[PDB]
Amino acid sequence: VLTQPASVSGSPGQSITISCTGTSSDVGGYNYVSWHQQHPGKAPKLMIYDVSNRPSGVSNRFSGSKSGNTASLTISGLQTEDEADYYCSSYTSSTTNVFGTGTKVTVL
Amino acid sequence: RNFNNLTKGLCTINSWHIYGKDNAVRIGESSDVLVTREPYVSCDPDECRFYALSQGTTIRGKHSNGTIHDRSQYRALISWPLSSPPTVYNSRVECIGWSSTSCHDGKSRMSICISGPNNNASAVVWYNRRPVAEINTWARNILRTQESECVCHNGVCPVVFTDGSATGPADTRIYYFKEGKILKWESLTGTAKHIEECSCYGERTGITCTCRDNWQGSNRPVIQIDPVAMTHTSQYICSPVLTDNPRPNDPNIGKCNDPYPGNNNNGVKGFSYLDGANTWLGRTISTASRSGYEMLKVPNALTDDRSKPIQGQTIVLNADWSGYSGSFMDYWAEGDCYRACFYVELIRGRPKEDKVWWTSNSIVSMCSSTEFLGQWNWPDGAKIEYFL
Amino acid sequence: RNFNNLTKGLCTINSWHIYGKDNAVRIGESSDVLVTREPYVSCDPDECRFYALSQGTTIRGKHSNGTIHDRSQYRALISWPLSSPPTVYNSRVECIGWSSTSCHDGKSRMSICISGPNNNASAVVWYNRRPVAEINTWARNILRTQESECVCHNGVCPVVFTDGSATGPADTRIYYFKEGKILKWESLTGTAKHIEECSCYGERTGITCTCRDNWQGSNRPVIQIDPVAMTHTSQYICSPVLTDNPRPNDPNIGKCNDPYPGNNNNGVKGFSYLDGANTWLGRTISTASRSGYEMLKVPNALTDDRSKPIQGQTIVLNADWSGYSGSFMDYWAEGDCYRACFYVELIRGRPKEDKVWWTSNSIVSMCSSTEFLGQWNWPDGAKIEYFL
Amino acid sequence: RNFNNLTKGLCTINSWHIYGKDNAVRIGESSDVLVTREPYVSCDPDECRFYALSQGTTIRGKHSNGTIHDRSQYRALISWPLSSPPTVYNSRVECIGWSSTSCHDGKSRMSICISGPNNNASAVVWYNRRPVAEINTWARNILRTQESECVCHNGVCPVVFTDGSATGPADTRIYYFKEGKILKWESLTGTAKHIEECSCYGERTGITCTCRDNWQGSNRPVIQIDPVAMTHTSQYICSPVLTDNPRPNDPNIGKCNDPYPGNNNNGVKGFSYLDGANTWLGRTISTASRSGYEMLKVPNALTDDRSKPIQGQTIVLNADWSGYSGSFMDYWAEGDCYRACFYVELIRGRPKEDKVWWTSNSIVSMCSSTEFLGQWNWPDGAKIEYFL
Amino acid sequence: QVQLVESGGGVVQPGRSLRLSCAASGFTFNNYGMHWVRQAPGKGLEWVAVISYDGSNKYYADSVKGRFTISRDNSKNTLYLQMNSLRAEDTAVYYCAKDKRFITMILVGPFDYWGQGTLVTV
Amino acid sequence: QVQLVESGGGVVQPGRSLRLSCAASGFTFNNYGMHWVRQAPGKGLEWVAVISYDGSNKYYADSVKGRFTISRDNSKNTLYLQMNSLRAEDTAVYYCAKDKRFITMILVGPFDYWGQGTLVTV
Ligand SMILES: *[C@@H]1O[C@H](CO)[C@@H](O[C@@H]2O[C@H](CO)[C@@H](O[C@@H]3O[C@H](CO[C@H]4O[C@H](CO[C@H]5O[C@H](CO)[C@@H](O)[C@H](O)[C@@H]5O)[C@@H](O)[C@H](O[C@H]5O[C@H](CO)[C@@H](O)[C@H](O)[C@@H]5O)[C@@H]4O)[C@@H](O)[C@H](O[C@H]4O[C@H](CO)[C@@H](O)[C@H](O)[C@@H]4O[C@H]4O[C@H](CO)[C@@H](O)[C@H](O)[C@@H]4O[C@H]4O[C@H](CO)[C@@H](O)[C@H](O)[C@@H]4O)[C@@H]3O)[C@H](O)[C@H]2NC(C)=O)[C@H](O)[C@H]1NC(C)=O
Ligand SMILES: *[C@@H]1O[C@H](CO)[C@@H](O[C@@H]2O[C@H](CO)[C@@H](O[C@@H]3O[C@H](CO[C@H]4O[C@H](CO[C@H]5O[C@H](CO)[C@@H](O)[C@H](O)[C@@H]5O)[C@@H](O)[C@H](O[C@H]5O[C@H](CO)[C@@H](O)[C@H](O)[C@@H]5O)[C@@H]4O)[C@@H](O)[C@H](O[C@H]4O[C@H](CO)[C@@H](O)[C@H](O)[C@@H]4O[C@H]4O[C@H](CO)[C@@H](O)[C@H](O)[C@@H]4O[C@H]4O[C@H](CO)[C@@H](O)[C@H](O)[C@@H]4O)[C@@H]3O)[C@H](O)[C@H]2NC(C)=O)[C@H](O)[C@H]1NC(C)=O
Ligand SMILES: *[C@@H]1O[C@H](CO)[C@@H](O[C@@H]2O[C@H](CO)[C@@H](O[C@@H]3O[C@H](CO[C@H]4O[C@H](CO[C@H]5O[C@H](CO)[C@@H](O)[C@H](O)[C@@H]5O)[C@@H](O)[C@H](O[C@H]5O[C@H](CO)[C@@H](O)[C@H](O)[C@@H]5O)[C@@H]4O)[C@@H](O)[C@H](O[C@H]4O[C@H](CO)[C@@H](O)[C@H](O)[C@@H]4O[C@H]4O[C@H](CO)[C@@H](O)[C@H](O)[C@@H]4O[C@H]4O[C@H](CO)[C@@H](O)[C@H](O)[C@@H]4O)[C@@H]3O)[C@H](O)[C@H]2NC(C)=O)[C@H](O)[C@H]1NC(C)=O
Ligand SMILES: *[C@@H]1O[C@H](CO)[C@@H](O[C@@H]2O[C@H](CO)[C@@H](O)[C@H](O)[C@H]2NC(C)=O)[C@H](O)[C@H]1NC(C)=O
Ligand SMILES: *[C@@H]1O[C@H](CO)[C@@H](O[C@@H]2O[C@H](CO)[C@@H](O)[C@H](O)[C@H]2NC(C)=O)[C@H](O)[C@H]1NC(C)=O
Ligand SMILES: *[C@@H]1O[C@H](CO)[C@@H](O[C@@H]2O[C@H](CO)[C@@H](O)[C@H](O)[C@H]2NC(C)=O)[C@H](O)[C@H]1NC(C)=O
Ligand SMILES: *[C@@H]1O[C@H](CO)[C@@H](O)[C@H](O)[C@H]1NC(C)=O
Ligand SMILES: *[C@@H]1O[C@H](CO)[C@@H](O)[C@H](O)[C@H]1NC(C)=O
Repeated sequence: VLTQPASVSGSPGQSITISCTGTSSDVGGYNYVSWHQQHPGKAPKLMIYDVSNRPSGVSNRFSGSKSGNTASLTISGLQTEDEADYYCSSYTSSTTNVFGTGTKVTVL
Repeated sequence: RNFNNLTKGLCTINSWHIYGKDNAVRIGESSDVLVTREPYVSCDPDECRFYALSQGTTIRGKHSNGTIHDRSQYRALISWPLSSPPTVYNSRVECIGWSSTSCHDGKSRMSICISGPNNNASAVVWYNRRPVAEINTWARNILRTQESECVCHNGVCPVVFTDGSATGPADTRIYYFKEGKILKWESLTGTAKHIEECSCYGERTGITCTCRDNWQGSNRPVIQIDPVAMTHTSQYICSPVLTDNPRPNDPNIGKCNDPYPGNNNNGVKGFSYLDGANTWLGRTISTASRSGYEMLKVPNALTDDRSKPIQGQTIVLNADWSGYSGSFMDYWAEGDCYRACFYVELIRGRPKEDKVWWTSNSIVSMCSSTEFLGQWNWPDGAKIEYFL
Repeated sequence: RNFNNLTKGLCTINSWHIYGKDNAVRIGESSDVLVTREPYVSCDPDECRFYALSQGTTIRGKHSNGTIHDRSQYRALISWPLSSPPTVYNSRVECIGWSSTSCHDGKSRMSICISGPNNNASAVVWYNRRPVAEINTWARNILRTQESECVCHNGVCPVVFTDGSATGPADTRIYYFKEGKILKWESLTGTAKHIEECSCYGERTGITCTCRDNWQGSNRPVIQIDPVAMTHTSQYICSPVLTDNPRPNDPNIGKCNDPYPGNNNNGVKGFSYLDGANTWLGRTISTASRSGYEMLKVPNALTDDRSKPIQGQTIVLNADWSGYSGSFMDYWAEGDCYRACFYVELIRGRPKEDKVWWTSNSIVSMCSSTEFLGQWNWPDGAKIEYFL
Repeated sequence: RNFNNLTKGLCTINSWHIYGKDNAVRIGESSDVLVTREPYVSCDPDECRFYALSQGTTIRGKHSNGTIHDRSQYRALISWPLSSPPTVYNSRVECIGWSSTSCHDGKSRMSICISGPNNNASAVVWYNRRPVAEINTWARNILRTQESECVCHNGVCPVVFTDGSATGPADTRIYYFKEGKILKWESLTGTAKHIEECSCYGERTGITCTCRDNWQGSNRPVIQIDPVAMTHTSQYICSPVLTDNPRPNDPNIGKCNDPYPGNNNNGVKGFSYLDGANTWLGRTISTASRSGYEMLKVPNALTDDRSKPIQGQTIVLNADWSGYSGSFMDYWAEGDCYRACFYVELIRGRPKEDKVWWTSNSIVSMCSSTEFLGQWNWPDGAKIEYFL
Repeated sequence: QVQLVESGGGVVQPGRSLRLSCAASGFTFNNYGMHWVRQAPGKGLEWVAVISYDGSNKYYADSVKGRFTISRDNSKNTLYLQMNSLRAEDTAVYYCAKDKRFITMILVGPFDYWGQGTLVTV
Repeated sequence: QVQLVESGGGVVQPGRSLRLSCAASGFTFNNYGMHWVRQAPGKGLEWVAVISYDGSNKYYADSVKGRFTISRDNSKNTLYLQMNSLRAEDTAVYYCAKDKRFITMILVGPFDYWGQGTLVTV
């Protein structure tokens, strides 16, 4: 139910922003928003949690924020190895969790 | 000791749990319990106490007849241990007056009491249990203040005062105190049009106060105070969820820089915690009278004019009488965030129960938690017939 | 300060002597004494206090009518100086709820109170007089706990909780707390089939708890807890001497891994000290109702299925009403061993004395000695007619 | 600690504000409040308390019948927290006797109580809660003292005592005490002719006392004491403004070295602050009876025989009963000057309200301020009919 | 370190049931709640179900509600998913995931660890 | 440092009004009350009026009472004197002065700072 850009892009070294827009019962409801990185053939990796916290092992090029009902993932210093499908997720008022549509990030 | 600094954020509020309850009216049916009104809760570095304005008489005494009045020579600010009743024997008087406020700054407690006639009132500011400074009336029409906990940062304690008509424009000021002395003062600015009885809490971002608009609005004014700069701004809560009492029914769209119309010349003290998604509003359940009490999680209520509740909790059922409410915090508690808390006055007797000639209240107090906990109404329950 | 460590053994118990007695009902006939139930005794490093759950009213007040009920919004855990009555004016409220437990860990006191409706109850864990953590209900059927002193070792305080039917299987858990936070939890294991209201004491060997089996047994479950490993086991006391109430008459041979049948869906909180030859069991004298109270020295009662008393002492005569009992200790006392102590609730009023509409209790407390001392019954004695 | 030294001057007095009020008679209508008379206020380094002489009975007890009498075995000096009533349960007894005085010297409190029959009275001087020294009667006619706060300088505390007829000449002495022992004594000198019940305050210039002349004058004696030299002088206040009660009407010209005639063998305890232009006199409003109370700013009243008030403030309306008044100060307060304070006894019951058989009082206390603050009468207000 | 290993995959003719499970190791099973997530080939991630650390609270995505049951056996460190009445729409790789939060009844994620997944074809 | 600058002087035919003002700088305007004082040529100083720091209390010399109004605009750091019905007796140099006392309602001076004054001729 969380809408993401189908894809984003930029050349190496550029920053890109991946948005995730939900409603007041989702993204703007609770600060439990997280981002996941999935490479084809692999299970997803957690990159960001509770809107802006990076798990140990996650580089500092990945950061994020939230405003209103829109969540945002920033990838600084885009590298060629960053190509992946990125997903946002959040806890909703229904006592369920949802994932967004996903964004394909490519590198030029 | 050192002065308390507001360095932490608020803890996520998923639900509220019982913190305290004195059962004052119930116990007072047959014990030496004082008649009080306009309670609040405030904490020192190692203790929380209940505060209230006493009428100078016990519930079953004959001087309880006529306690409906708000201003008299007999009123004083007292405090007693949390969850114990306001007894004659365990209470301490902090200061004398019919309107007051207080807070601990990390080294010592400040308190302010207002006394005098309606057209010649004055405030006496106490610190460390001694008088320090005084403020005389400026508009000559009921000098009055917060009736709640004040918040200090590095020794500076902003206090909101109003003097002027309660049914029209009034002169609202903020005085900034340190160790009981005045460092600065400001006239009220921003877009709020009428302010009374502000409920304030602090955080690492500054001091936030939710106030009553007794002139026009069903929504509430908010004062945002920066204690370092000693500056402030103001506005109304944008949310369509109305929080005053009496109020008109909730609109689809609220207002931010203007009072929401429908019920003039009235209202009740209340509070809110404004923290983006982690925003909770308190209000009565009845729209016609001060009964019931509920908490609503209304994301971005301060700035989103179309926001509606996504979660909530009943504190008092609408079958039971409620009253003034407000916020407080333990700023000395262990942890990496502040646990938000609040209290509700439960008014018994006059003006609603005319079988008795007294008015009095009980205190119920609750704190936030990160767990989603079960709910239960917390009524007063004293049986009025036992007093007849 | 430092955390209390369980390093000493128990002192030989040859007889019991009076430690304390509040005379609460007797004094309360004409003074401001609160109605309480489910008392316990617990000690801090320099003070022992009586604890109980208050009904929010005095004995002679009109709100004492209906105090027979166990769960209400008015209930709170209070404490007052040992051997003084639970007065309105000298009591301190520790927390709010209808079920509770508490203990000092050598640095600061922990307390837990349970409140909420029968199907949505929650526990709030307090430490050093501030809320720290909460546990919500899991079986949705009266979350409840020990109603006695908990025992800590090096800061870790195991607490036994039950949620589920009182007349059938229930979900019993042990949570291990440190400074109010949860370090670990376990589901109940071993051979006990139903556990409620555990009375616990510690020694250098670990923490031993004697509990009630309200479903099937006339014998009692025992939980043996290792606070360092934070692990536990369970069984029943093997002795043929039965200790619950109501109970069938004592058999020649008892049971160890199964409840002893005869009286279903009932029972009373109680205790035992299990120490090989130095083993004492407490119980009522009546087998039909909660009256009288006696201590029996029954060597190896925990493991010997044919053991019988070799010595004993009457605490309360069967002519007088008794109630819940339990264990406590002064873990900070001077000496090379711990002096075992216990208390008995003496219930007056409803449900046995229907001439009054209140129920209340008095507390009698006794400690062990190495001398063989004379005995004396210690009844309540308030005359019920004085309350009519 | 160190002894208090009188090093600061007085703060400019522009107006007076409420400091404390106990509402003792009002609360006592239906609570355990003691019958007292002859109150005073005195401060320790970190606390102010109310002091009074107790009759050994509560207001609603049957032993309150006959409390009109001044001297009995039941009288004792008690103290309790400022602005709380003189209850049975929160009061501390300082010493026993029908006449007394007390003060803190910066290290420990001294108190003096006088007891015994009219012709064989004695004073017992206590220090640090132990008896230290005694003075026996010398004129054999009611040994009596100040009934107020004494003032110490570097450990020396002058105390004024009188023994002799109250309707003629009497032997008036000053004893200089240190740590409860007598260092020196003097017979009264100067031009005052009769001295009783001196109200004393200190400043950097010495100790100033305003006393009652119960023999002849409507003006008041003043004793000027040098605590270092341990010497003194005396005179009357020159001002034409008369301050005793009963008194004749105010003349155009007063007297300085002789009592002002008109009303013999009577009077009331009172006070003044003498500081050149910063001079204030307290007095009743009625000239015939002890009712009302007002403060007048009368520049140079001590030395100017034609001085008249230029400013004033009403404390109690003449419609309400008043009583004895006197001065006190917080000599440990922060600041560069001393804040002058005073109290007024509000007498209820006998000898004016004959509907009751008791006499008792309430205490109202006020302190100076540099602001010109609004005024409000501070009456007792207990309704006498509630006691019938 | 933490490992979650999925098993029980396979092919289910429509209308038939299938039972999946995960073996957990490297952490205390009893201290964390757990989630099932599925991914149809070529699609994004879909949350399926969550169970609390003590098994007391079970919630499901609307798309499987009434057909799937989630359970856990704390003595075997094993998470289970019972899928009844499977349909073609349920073809997906199913994954177990570990909830980051310690002994709480707040079932909000983040998903700290993921298993590798097993395919169920219908 | 503190400066007070008078303006609005000039010549007023008798019976007409004139409005004077002072621009204040170098101190917080809102913390001090202010006074107007006038001096007729060849004469001593005459106090005219005082206003409190918040504008709530205004007092006048008897000689101008009922004819002059004193006011202040705290947002512009400006003190004003509105003189109506001027008479020949009002010819004077008018000065602003700063009350030394900080945020008090005691309007007693001393006059800590004086401006330079402006002449009003009638
Ligand atoms: C054990 O304890 C637990 C502890 O939590 C208990 O759980 C709690 O139970 C209480 C029960 O009251 C819940 O409180 C209510 O919560 C609702 C909020 O949730 C609803 O809305 C959510 C928002 O999403 C919806 O809208 C968006 C909009 O775009 C939409 O996109 C989305 O799809 C959806 O439509 C939903 O997510 C949520 O769904 C959940 O609940 C469903 C229930 O059936 C369930 O089916 C779902 O699967 C899911 O579980 C749900 O829909 C609050 O709205 C509500 O507050 C209103 O109602 C109370 C009732 O008395 C009233 O007092 C309040 O004042 C308020 O109603 C007034 O204001 C409204 C404002 O818009 C107005 O519309 C109303 O008409 C009404 O206004 C009138 O009165 C007022 C005042 O008198 C006056 O001013 C007005 O002018 C006007 O006259 C309650 O807060 C708790 O949230 C819940 N807690 C948790 C954590 O779950 C549990 O029940 C206990 N169990 C037992 C057995 O006791
Ligand atoms: C001054 O103060 C001192 C302070 O101590 C007082 O001294 C105390 O006095 C009290 C008096 O009550 C004593 O309490 C009782 O003690 C007996 C235990 O001692 C007896 O048994 C010992 C065990 O050895 C025997 O058995 C073994 C088995 O192999 C055998 O080998 C051995 O040879 C022997 O046969 C004996 O050593 C002991 O001997 C001593 O006493 C004799 C007395 O006459 C004396 O002759 C000897 O020389 C020697 O001195 C003695 O025989 C406990 O058994 C007893 O408890 C039972 O009775 C009370 C009475 O009300 C009852 O309440 C208890 O519940 C219990 O009775 C029930 O349980 C039994 C369990 O088996 C059962 O059999 C009973 O039928 C009964 O059960 C029924 O009721 C219960 C509950 O209502 C129900 O659940 C059941 O189903 C069923 O219905 C008392 O504890 C103190 O020990 C004694 N203290 C000391 C240190 O000495 C002194 O008296 C005071 N003086 C004055 C003037 O006041
Ligand atoms: C809001 O709060 C504020 C807080 O302050 C209130 O403001 C206060 O209001 C009270 C009202 O009572 C004032 O108290 C009275 O003050 C006067 C003193 O001021 C008068 O005198 C000053 C002295 O100058 C005069 O004399 C010199 C002599 O050479 C002369 O040169 C000079 O030109 C002038 O003539 C004046 O400056 C002052 O002027 C001010 O007030 C005027 C009022 O109308 C105003 O017009 C002016 O512009 C200016 O503003 C003023 O004239 C005290 O004298 C008075 O005390 C007497 O009256 C009370 C009334 O009940 C009485 O109880 C007292 O006992 C006393 O009267 C007795 O003693 C007199 C002694 O000489 C005697 O003459 C009387 O006949 C009478 O004596 C009889 O009774 C007594 C006892 O019962 C008995 O012993 C005798 O024998 C005999 O029987 C009050 O103190 C406050 O000062 C004022 N405070 C401030 C800071 O301003 C404000 O009002 C509140 N507002 C509201 C709305 O509530
Ligand atoms: C409480 O005070 C009121 C007055 O304020 C008392 O009411 C009066 O009682 C008398 C008794 O006959 C009546 O004549 C008056 O008309 C009553 N006045 C009013 C306004 O009703 C009242 O009785 C007092 N109540 C108690 C319980 O003492
Ligand atoms: C205690 O409360 C009970 C109700 O819970 C009161 O009992 C009722 O009294 C009325 C008075 O006529 C009777 O009509 C009802 O039938 C009674 N109910 C029951 C259940 O008996 C009781 O009187 C109260 N007792 C006291 C001393 O006040
Ligand atoms: C208070 O004490 C007085 C005595 O000091 C009591 O007055 C006496 O009461 C008896 C009763 O008949 C009379 O005969 C006496 O003549 C009374 N004496 C006086 C002097 O009047 C008085 O009744 C007591 N009052 C109360 C309320 O108990
Ligand atoms: C509070 O923050 C200020 C910021 O400058 C700092 O100077 C001050 O020392 C802090 N106060 C305390 C008590 O640490
Ligand atoms: C008080 O003043 C005297 C004057 O000599 C001085 O000696 C004394 O030390 C002072 N007392 C204290 C406590 O400082």
